[PDB]
Amino acid sequence: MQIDKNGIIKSAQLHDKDVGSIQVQVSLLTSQIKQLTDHLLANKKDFISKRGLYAKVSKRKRLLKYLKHNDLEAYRNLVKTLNLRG
Amino acid sequence: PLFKRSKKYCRFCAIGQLRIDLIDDLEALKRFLSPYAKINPRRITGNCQMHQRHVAKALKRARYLALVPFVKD
Amino acid sequence: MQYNIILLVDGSLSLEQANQVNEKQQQTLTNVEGLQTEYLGLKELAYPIKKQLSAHYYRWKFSGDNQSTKDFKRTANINKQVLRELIINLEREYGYLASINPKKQQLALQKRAKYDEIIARENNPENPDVPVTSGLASTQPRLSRTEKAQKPKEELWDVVQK
Amino acid sequence: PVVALCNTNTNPELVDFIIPANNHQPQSTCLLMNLLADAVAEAKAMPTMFAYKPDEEIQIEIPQKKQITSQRLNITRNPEVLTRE
Amino acid sequence: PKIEVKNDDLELALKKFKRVSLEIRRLAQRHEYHLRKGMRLREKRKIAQKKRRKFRNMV
Amino acid sequence: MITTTKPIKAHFDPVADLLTKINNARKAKLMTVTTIASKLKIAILEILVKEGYLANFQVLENKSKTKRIVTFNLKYTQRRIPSINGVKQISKPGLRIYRPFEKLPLVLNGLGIAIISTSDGVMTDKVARLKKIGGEILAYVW
RNA sequence: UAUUAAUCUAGAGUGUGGUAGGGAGUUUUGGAAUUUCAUGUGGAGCGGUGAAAUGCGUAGAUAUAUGAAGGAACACCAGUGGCGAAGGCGAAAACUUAGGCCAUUACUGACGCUUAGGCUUGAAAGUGUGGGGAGCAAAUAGGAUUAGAUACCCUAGUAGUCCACACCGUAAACGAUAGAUACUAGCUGUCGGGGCGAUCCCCUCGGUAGUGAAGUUAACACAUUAAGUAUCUCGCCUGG
Ligand SMILES: [Mg+2]
Ligand SMILES: [Mg+2]
Ligand SMILES: [Mg+2]
Ligand SMILES: [Mg+2]
Ligand SMILES: [Mg+2]
Ligand SMILES: [Mg+2]
Ligand SMILES: [Mg+2]
Ligand SMILES: [Mg+2]
Ligand SMILES: [Mg+2]
Ligand SMILES: [Zn+2]
Repeated sequence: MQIDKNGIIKSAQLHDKDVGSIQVQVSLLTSQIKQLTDHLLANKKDFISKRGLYAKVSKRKRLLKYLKHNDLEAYRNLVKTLNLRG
Repeated sequence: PLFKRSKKYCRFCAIGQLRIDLIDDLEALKRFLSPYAKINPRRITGNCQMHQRHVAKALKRARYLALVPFVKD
Repeated sequence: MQYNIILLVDGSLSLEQANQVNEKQQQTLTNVEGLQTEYLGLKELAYPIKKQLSAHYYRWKFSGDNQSTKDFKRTANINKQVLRELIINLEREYGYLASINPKKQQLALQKRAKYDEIIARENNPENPDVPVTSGLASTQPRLSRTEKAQKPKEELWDVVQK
Repeated sequence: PVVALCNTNTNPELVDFIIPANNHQPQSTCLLMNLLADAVAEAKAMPTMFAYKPDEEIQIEIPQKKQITSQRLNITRNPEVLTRE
Repeated sequence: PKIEVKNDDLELALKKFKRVSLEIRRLAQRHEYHLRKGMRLREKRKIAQKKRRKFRNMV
Repeated sequence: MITTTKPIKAHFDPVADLLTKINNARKAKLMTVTTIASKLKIAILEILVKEGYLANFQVLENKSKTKRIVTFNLKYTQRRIPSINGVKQISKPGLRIYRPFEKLPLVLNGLGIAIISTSDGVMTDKVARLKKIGGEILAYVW
């Protein structure tokens, strides 16, 4: 099973050519995590992937904190759709 | 002392092959191989590091497909 | 993806080993494109593996999903008529992006034919000479470099106060 | 005061009157050295040799012992300082 | 390592076999005692460095 | 219209950035240097050229009016020895130095200059004493 | 400076386009070499050492030829080398996967550095359970040497070295040099991306080395990959 970066960007874009915002970045990051949790659960001895997984987890948290500091309302819209809290 | 020419040239770079396949230049790789079914070093083979690694992987792959010998004896 | 198998079968007889290749083709390869095959045929073997030295050599240039490998690989060993099979996935070989790159091919072609004219050289060798053993410096620098030399992108700046 | 004929590889602080010139050519060297000698000779009141002179009298020859040039080579005579253990 | 004697002379044969055997000998002393990876890596780099420096002043 | 060739980047501290640039240029005998332009750096450099340690300082802007970089040169004498002797920064990030007017420092018994930006932009120590008003102390330059 | 209300891209990220890797895990495969066993030939030593002796051998050893089984590690390539944050990574393949370099008329618009506490990884030895065991070898036995030898030598030799799952979290874990940021001569190599178009070589952007001045050091020495000129943050030192 693999993902498609093109589809996630077209779905998560707020407006065209916005291929480098925070919403598109975090949506792509969450999708790779789902795939990466699967891979690590299967293997359980690959630690470089674990390091990458931890680093990626931390980046979303910092990114979500920033988007909370500025324009908190858009944070609510993105969080209810993506369902990342829990 | 001794004297000779520093001609030491990477063949594939001039011919720009850019790609090595074991069933496209098989007779070429046998030249790089020493008579003792042994991959010759830099001093003898003359290729650059990149093409030497490429020829080395190809030579070992041919030696797995059982196309070339592995040592005399 | 696009894979490349190099199959090995015993040296029994040509048509039946060709026939042997066809079952191995139609059974496995769950999802596949066109399977063009060539016939390197009964070439000598470097060692008596599987108590065999005369083998027919086949190469398959199919393309498909990653699932096309598992069933064929697990059935090859069981089949007593096949000595070896290698699915060399060319997307991981030492150099795959350059062969698809168009301008790279051109410059590669470019490089080979001139070096070859050098090889042809009116009464060239003067002795065995090896492929080269006789290569002069690239004369004066490749002037094309000096002319088509790329100027980087910096910036023009305008004075405001003094 | 010290004057010298620097050849691109000299520290300018040590010299006082630098005179950009060659130093490996047996022709450039001779021409410049006589010119300084010529100043001294004019000051001492004896006739000059090369300074304040026309074309016909300055021509000089190139000494014998490929071709007179000025390339610095012989780099193979500089290996790593003997080491290892 | 088969090399034919050619039956024309003998000396020439021992002149080449001496070379082949010395390179053969080299690996024979290498494979008698097991050394750790750090010590083993050190002797490889040392042999290469010895050969290198020699080739530097011989070229 | 002045052209360049290298990309211009700078360190974050604008007083010591200039100080590092000036000190390194002095030690390396360099003449032309470039850095990003800020109004604080422009103003402190303006009083610097008025107090006489550097010769010229020209700030330029992009064709889009989004970036500005100030490129200054030093005043070397004929024998090629500079006029600046030493620079040292006091109010580094983290520890900000605040001294009242009565405790305004005197640099090298008045030979050097102390740079103080009290309330009307940056201002030299001597004129600050004249106005009997003190404040932020950036760096010592002598 | 701090707070708030906003704008911009140069910091840092994202995408497209080039692109180099022994980066990692899982599953399969292969050849040399050793050991054991099977079958021949053969006929008195082999083995070991400073010299020997335990030891093996007419029950036919060593050797030679073929075959079978099994375990461990992957000559050459292999480097005045590559990758990873470190430990580390070198027979082959498949699947999954991490990061990085170069150019960006694209995008978000300070989203950045450090990090107490916390989490993850972390050589080898060691532990618990179950397999595996060819070779090697702590502990142990014997033969030597020795004034003595519980050691250096030799012959045997268990745990262990291997695999799966659980722990242990220490090393001269070293570049004896925390990370980030800005500036400061040069030369000689080598590697990667890019530009030209014979290689070779030239230029640009990076990685890895050598030499080398100002500068620094108590000296040795460092020296654009700093131990130089400076800033931020963390950890640590205060005689034996
Ligand atoms: Mg045998
Ligand atoms: Mg262990
Ligand atoms: Mg005892
Ligand atoms: Mg023993
Ligand atoms: Mg035990
Ligand atoms: Mg410790
Ligand atoms: Mg280490
Ligand atoms: Mg040094
Ligand atoms: Mg005490
Ligand atoms: Zn090459």
